[PDB]
Amino acid sequence: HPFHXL
Amino acid sequence: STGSATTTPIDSLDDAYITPVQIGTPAQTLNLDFDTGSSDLWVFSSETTASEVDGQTIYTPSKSTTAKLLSGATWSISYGDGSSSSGDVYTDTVSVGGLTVTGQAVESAKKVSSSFTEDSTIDGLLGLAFSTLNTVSPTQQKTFFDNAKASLDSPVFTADLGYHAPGTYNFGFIDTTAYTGSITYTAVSTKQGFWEWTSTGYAVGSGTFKSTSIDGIADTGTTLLYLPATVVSAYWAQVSGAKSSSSVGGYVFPCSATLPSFTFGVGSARIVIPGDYIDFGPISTGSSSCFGGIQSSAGIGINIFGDVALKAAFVVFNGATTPTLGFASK
Repeated sequence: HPFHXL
Repeated sequence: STGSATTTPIDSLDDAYITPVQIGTPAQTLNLDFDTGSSDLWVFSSETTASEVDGQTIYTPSKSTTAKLLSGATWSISYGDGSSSSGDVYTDTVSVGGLTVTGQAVESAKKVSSSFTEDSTIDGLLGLAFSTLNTVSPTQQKTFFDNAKASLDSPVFTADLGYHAPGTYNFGFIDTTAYTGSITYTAVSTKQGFWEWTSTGYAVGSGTFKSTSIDGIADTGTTLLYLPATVVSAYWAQVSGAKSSSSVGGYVFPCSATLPSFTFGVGSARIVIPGDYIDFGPISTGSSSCFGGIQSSAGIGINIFGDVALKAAFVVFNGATTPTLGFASK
């Protein structure tokens, strides 16, 4: 459940 | 003035890390995702649409005696996730680990994406990139680190993320206790407003190190390691069964396989990510295909050193006018 914050 | 707060993974995959922060008077404790790749302090709130909050702790500005509307002030943010959040804005006293900052901009969500609603452990974000990125209009705000900097002993925070384990964010000092050997500092370009730096090459497992410049960002707010197609291809070439899937949208490998380590170059230094950090487990429950933690940058246009890379190092973000980025072994 990855995250890539701009 | 210093501050140390424990950061804790929100899942056994370490998809993200949450740190308790204290907002308002008296204090409301929210768990926020410290994001060195954005610039906005945003929180779920009393104004957030009730069909968009699912077990998250909200900030109620009306119970803070320090809280004040920034009239006319407004925010909208959009991530590489595709994640979205927006609303209005307050000033208030914010404390991280006992480091207190007054009149911090606290951007209260009226609106939040699916992705955020679904994530019950995250109460909002604390952005730790450069203030140029901050979203609030028409008057642009500063970040908590920028607000603290002058107060701090040293204008610096370190990142010490744990693998399957808590770690620490420190503000104002370098715990020489927490790393091994020497810190290697490297030049930061602020020009896009990222902790943007240039890595000196890579090795796959016990292979030869390739000297190649890899430009990308230190981002504690991204889970994975995102590297050019060339480098990522070299890595998986070493794992029997690994392939890029259209379906699942990136490299997967048979869960029974053995991940080689990944080495990245910081100056003449080297940081090895253990192959175990590169395992993101079964793409689906039950599945024997497993998700890799090194993926191609090709479709984002920036290379990201995300939690998979940072968790293997002790990282200093020197925020000193000539900002630098330090790496140590831990």
